Amino acid sequence: QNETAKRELEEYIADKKAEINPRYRPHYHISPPVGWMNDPNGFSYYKGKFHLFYQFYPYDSVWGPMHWGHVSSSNLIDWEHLPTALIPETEMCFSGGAVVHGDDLVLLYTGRVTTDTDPFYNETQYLAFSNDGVNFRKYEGNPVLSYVPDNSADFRDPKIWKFKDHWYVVIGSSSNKQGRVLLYRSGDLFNWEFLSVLGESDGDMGYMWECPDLFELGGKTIFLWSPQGLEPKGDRYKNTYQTGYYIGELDYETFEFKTDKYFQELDYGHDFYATQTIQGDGKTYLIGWFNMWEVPHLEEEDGWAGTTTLVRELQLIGTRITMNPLEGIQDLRTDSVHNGDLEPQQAIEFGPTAEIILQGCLDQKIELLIQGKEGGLVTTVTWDPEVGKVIVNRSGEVRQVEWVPIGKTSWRLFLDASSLELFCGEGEVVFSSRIFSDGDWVVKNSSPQTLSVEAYRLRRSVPA
Repeated sequence: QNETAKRELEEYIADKKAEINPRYRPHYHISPPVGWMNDPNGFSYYKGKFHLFYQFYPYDSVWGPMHWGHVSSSNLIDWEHLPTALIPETEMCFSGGAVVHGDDLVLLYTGRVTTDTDPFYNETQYLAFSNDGVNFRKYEGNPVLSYVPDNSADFRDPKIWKFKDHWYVVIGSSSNKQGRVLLYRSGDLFNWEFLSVLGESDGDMGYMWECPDLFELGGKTIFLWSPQGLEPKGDRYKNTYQTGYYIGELDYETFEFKTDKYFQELDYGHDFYATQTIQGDGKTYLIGWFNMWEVPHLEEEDGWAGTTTLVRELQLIGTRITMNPLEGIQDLRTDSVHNGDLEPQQAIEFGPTAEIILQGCLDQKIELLIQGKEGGLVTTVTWDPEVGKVIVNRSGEVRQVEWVPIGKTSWRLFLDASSLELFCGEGEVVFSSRIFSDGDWVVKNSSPQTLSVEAYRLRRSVPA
């Protein structure tokens, strides 16, 4: 590591931390200590802890030369900051994955370097190793993988896993303005063999395919990724860019991903993009970036931007990937704020944090009005039985979807200082949206019916 570049960053973070306006800072979602966060990177389990990295620009609350930020956790709820894992050099440290080989946590990340020809950048895959979970050194002969079909300038966001005697990687690319995902494998992490174009836009699925992922869930192969360039279609794909999946089967002999190419959005909210997953103890865990490209970030003027989502557990129920908060998120609960009937026009007061489990009759409208104790911007969460939709209206911008309950008809709602996560039913319908208002959360029953409501305040689990 360049010790001057390192120490200069450590003390820049240390100094700048007191200038961060705390008003929108999350209590129990990972935020950068200062400046800008996007895509989570290198989700991994190493010497008894979960590690997560993230696309990080230290010096401003907007995007810039890409670093990898770094946190760890014992329980996927409480997270502590570590020193910055990767600093840009000739290459910007773009998104990537992590695996444990032996004594080492290995990072596989995209290096973007500048050029003088129309693209003006090229992307190749770089390696870095740590033996202590803290210090990361780049491989002397980076990049290890440069070959991309049709010499596409786009070649990024590797996700690496081990299956038998090979490491496999899926990587995002484009060709002729059509998004695609590439599959490679290696016996040794340094030498990579191109296997196949695992998928490609037939014209309707966008021009670039970011943050790909591939894993087994409910006996099927999931292909999960963040396509760019879908057009809004009725209620769907209204965010700048999308995150969603195909269901199929990866054949490890032909390297074909057999699928009907039926696309589903994972999260129906305003501010969900770019995921990581990890598997252990028979569970599959997912986390995403809790923000969106090319839209206002109300926290930006406060000297920082972006959080992670809660970690979700995944299941495949019929054709739907369900998301639920961790089995032990209940440990965040401090004060019991409400239990039992919440009459029409009755409200509950929290601090900056809330967990609300509510039930109503689905034959009648359900509506919560969420706003700061000192007033300001409103978010409404609505069940409209006339159209059979859950509707999240964030300061006038609507996200909505048809809801057919799998089983449970209750909702579980998490508020943080500037965020909302609504888990409908058994997790088949989830909305993640950044929300901003003036002061501690007040939630009012706008329904024409009494609701049953179990509500808590939640303690902090992440740094300030």
